[PDB]
Amino acid sequence: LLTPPPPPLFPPPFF
Amino acid sequence: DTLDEAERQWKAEFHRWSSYMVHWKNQFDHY
Amino acid sequence: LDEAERQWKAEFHRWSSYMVHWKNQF
Amino acid sequence: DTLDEAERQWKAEFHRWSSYMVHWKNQFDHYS
Amino acid sequence: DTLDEAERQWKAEFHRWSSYMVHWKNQFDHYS
Repeated sequence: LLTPPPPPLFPPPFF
Repeated sequence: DTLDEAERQWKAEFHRWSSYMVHWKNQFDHY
Repeated sequence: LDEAERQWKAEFHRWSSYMVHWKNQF
Repeated sequence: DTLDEAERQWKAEFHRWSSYMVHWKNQFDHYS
Repeated sequence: DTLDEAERQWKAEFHRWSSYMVHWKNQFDHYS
């Protein structure tokens, strides 16, 4: 079985 | 507003991801 | 934003555990 | 702007992430 | 400020995320 999908996409910078 | 767009695009990508996440989970259980 | 970036922190966790359980059986 | 620049780094990582998703789903559909 | 603080925490979490990306890419290419 292959590795799970890549990690959840990181949120846009806000500051 | 660019800032609003980024947030929007970011949120838009979640459905697919969660879906691959769930599909992989299932296939994982069986095997 | 926070709420969405709060659910995220939680999805990353979930992801992390999927990997933990992956490298294991492998 | 320091945010713009960070917005750029994010976009870059965003693009690389989509690629990881394309390759990953493909490899996945083939295994089933 | 809360914003300098936000900037700090974002950069830190980003880079930490980018590192799970590299680590995942690695495990992914090896699997194949």
